[PDB]
Amino acid sequence: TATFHRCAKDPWRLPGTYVVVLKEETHLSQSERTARRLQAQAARRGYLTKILHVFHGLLPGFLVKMSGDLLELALKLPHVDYIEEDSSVFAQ
Amino acid sequence: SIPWNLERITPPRYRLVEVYLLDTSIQSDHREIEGRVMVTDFENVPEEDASKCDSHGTHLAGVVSGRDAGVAKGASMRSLRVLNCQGKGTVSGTLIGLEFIRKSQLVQPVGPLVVLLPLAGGYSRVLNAACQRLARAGVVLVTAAGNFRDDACLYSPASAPEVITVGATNAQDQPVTLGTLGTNFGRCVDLFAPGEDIIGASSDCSTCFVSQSGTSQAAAHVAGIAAMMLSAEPELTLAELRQRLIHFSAKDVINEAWFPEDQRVLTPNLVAALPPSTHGWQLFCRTVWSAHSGPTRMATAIARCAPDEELLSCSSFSRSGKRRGERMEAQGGKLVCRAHNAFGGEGVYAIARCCLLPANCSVHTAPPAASMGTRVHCHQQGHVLTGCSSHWEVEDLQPNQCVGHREASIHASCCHAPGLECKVKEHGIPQEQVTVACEEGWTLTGCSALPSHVLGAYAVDNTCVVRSRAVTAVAICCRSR
Ligand SMILES: COc1cc2c(cc1Oc1ccc(C(=O)O)c(F)c1)[C@@](C)(CC(=O)Nc1nccs1)NCC2
Repeated sequence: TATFHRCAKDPWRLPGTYVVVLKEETHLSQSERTARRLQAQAARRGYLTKILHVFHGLLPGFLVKMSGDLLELALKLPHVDYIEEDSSVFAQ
Repeated sequence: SIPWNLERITPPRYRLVEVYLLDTSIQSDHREIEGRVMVTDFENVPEEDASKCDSHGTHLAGVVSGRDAGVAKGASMRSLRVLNCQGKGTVSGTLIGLEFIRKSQLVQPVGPLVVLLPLAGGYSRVLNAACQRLARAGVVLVTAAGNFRDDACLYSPASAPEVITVGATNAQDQPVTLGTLGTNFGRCVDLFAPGEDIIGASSDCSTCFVSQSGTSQAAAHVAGIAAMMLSAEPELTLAELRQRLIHFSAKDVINEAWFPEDQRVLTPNLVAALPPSTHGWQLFCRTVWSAHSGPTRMATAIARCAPDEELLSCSSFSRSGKRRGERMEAQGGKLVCRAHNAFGGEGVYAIARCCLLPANCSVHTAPPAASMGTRVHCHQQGHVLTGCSSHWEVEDLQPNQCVGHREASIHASCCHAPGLECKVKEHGIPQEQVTVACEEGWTLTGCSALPSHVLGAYAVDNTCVVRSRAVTAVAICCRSR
């Protein structure tokens, strides 16, 4: 049921960095456990990952620096609502 | 002596809020803003590939609150850096910035908050969801429509339904267009505001000034207006503030020849202005357009009103005229406006009239009937008819009463509003466009065509527009007693 999204404007995409968005009522403790579970599952497959930030206050989830190869795995993690590849914003 | 843009937002009769800015670094010592801007210097910027670095943010803090060239002179501001020296940021950095604002509020609650987001990226599900969460928490978000001469619905945060999205106009009330760049437009734009040749604080020196252009400058004018409207009336919900910004704007001053043909009608022809006074009850309505249904032979379009607004009418439109009308239907204890496409496509729009009516409304429906056509009425005493809708299944063809074609279902929006007086104004001519307008002081609640082939109908401010390939435009006009 979890889906993946990337920016439609190809030069603005930032592959390698993803915002993992969890289901509405996910507690911060669960977001941290899901980020650690991703890191351990990735390590067992030979992938290095970096949890840059854990979100709470607006939306539950986290920001992860990792190879896109791990996306099918990350989409299977518990509480995952969707995953978005990072993208650029500009002064207007 | 007065910058043109400050005169432009001054209305024809005239006499506690914090503004958060998510932009580049700023020159907090500038005389325009010194002592009134708190630099949090929360930093989340991508690597670059000081007067140049702080140019954008310093000019915008000046547009909002500058002592001499600001909209809301002396307003308190807080700035967060999310854009690098070249004005580039990330969606993730923007999310962290928005989250930091929410955390700051939880730790030290203050009064109403206006968040100015003078930036844009491509449509982002996560950035729009974060704007939604922050608005649901009670914060007002004002965003730049974008400078890409494109539909603002394709950019974020511009496309987030819960924000106020602002387009840019010049001294001639024309959309700003500078080369390959120019203001964004479309149904996701709430209104326009001065966005060309805007004088403001220059970070080159503490007393220096520079003229800049963009939807960022346009959005800073609306953030300044919103901060002042919220200071005078701090209980305003977001829906009440958006309705007031629309109501107090200069109407039909933008030449829409500049926009692509299909975008002209969808784009609000509004230039922001301050209200004539700081502060009985009046009827506020606005038009909400859905996204296009698609090409599908069975395609439908859905238009809904923002939280704490009432849907008073529903119309539909198709450039080809190949449609099966529309219907008002209850969903999650709220009325929605659903429009149906027909065989030959290419799709349709559902157009709702969304009003502030704190009154009990309902839908009265009659299925197809008979030479007398299909009819339904608000039978109950003290009830006002606010809108008529009609839909048909078949591929091809009195006061408080709606009339439809014999092969079509008819829907009536019926409201128990004792403080409201309503009249139905009709205008029929034997023509590609027929219009009928409510008189001054009256608010258009409903717009429809009398049941030869019409493309559709839509309300433009307080004018009902009926487009055809006689033909009668029918307007329902209401006012507070
Ligand atoms: C993606 O669509 C839109 C983006 C923006 C805007 C309007 C949009 O149109 C919509 C939005 C939502 C629905 C729905 O069904 O919930 C709908 F039918 C139409 C406005 C003009 C603000 C506004 O009106 N927001 C609303 N919220 C609720 C109703 S209107 N500026 C910001 C971006």
